[PDB]
Amino acid sequence: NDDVDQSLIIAARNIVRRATVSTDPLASLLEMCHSTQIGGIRMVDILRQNPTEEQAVDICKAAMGLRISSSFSFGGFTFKRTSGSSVKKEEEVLTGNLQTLKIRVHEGYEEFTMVGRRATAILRKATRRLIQLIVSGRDEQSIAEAIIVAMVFSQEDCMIKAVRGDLNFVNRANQRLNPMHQLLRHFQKDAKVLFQNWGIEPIDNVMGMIGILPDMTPSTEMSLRGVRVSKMGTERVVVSIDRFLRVRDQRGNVLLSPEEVSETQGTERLTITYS
Ligand SMILES: C[C@@H]1CC[C@H](C)[C@H](Nc2nc(-c3c[nH]c4c(F)cc(F)cc34)ncc2F)[C@H]1C(=O)O
Repeated sequence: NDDVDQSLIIAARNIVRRATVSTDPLASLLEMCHSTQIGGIRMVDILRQNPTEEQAVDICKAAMGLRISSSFSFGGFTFKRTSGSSVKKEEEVLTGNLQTLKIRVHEGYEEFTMVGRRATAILRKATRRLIQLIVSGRDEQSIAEAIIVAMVFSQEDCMIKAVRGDLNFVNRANQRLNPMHQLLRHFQKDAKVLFQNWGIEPIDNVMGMIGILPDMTPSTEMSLRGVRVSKMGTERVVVSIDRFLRVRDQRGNVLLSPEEVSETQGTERLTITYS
C-alpha cells in the first residue's frame, strides 16, 4: 500500500499543479483524473479505495465527492482542532511596512495539533494571542518551520508588525494570495525579524522540555515566548469544492486549496500514464 500511496500522491500533485493554471481548474482536474492510470488502474478507482489524506489527493477526492479528513492545512502542516472554538471577524491591520490588510481574525480560545513531515506541535491560542506552542522536530530548522507557521497563524500584532516588505504574492495563475498566505510566504522567505521581535522569556526546568532562542539554538534557560521544545510528538466528512479547487467543510471553513499542495517533485514507483 505504501507504494500505491507514493505514486498516487505524485500523480495528484502533478494534476493539481497543472489544473491551477487552467481557466477552470476544477474541470481541468476532473478531466486529468479521468484520463490518468497508475500501475494500469484508473486513478478514480484508486481514489475511491485508498485512505491517503495528503493535500493534493484530498483535493482530487473532494472533486469527485469522496469523504476526506476534516482537518485543514496551513504551511503544509495538518491542523486538527482538539479543543475550543472561534468566530471570524474582519479587521483591518497595518503591517510593519505600512501596508493595510483586511484579515479574518479568529476570536476565541482554541487548541490544535499540527502534524508535518519533519515536526509536530500542540498550539494553544486565544484571540490574536499565542499562549503555548509545544513543538518537536527532527532538527532546529524543522522546528523553526513549525514555529513560523504557528506565529503567523496566531495573528499576533507583533507578527504583523514584523513584516518588512510589501505583500503581493500570487499563485501559479497570477491570483493574489489571501492575507494569511501573504504573511506566511513573507516569513518563510526570512524569519529573522519575526523571531527577534517576538519576545523571549525565562523557562523552568521541566524534564523532557527545553527552550529555543531566536537564533534557533537550544537553551535550558530561556526560550521564545510561549514556545517549548519537546522530544515527544481523524473523522472523514463530506466537503465541497469550487472552480478554483478551494475545498470547504459544511460550515464553510477552507480546509485545502492549491496553495497548500507541496512543491516537492518525485519519481513514481508505479507507472503513471495518460490517455
Ligand atoms: C488556510 C487559510 C488560512 C488559514 C487556514 C488554513 C484557514 N482555514 C481554516 N482556519 C481555521 C481557523 C481556526 N482558528 C484559526 C485561527 F486562530 C487563525 C487562522 F488564520 C485560521 C483559523 N479553521 C478551519 C479552517 F479550515 C484558511 C482560510 O480561512 O482561508
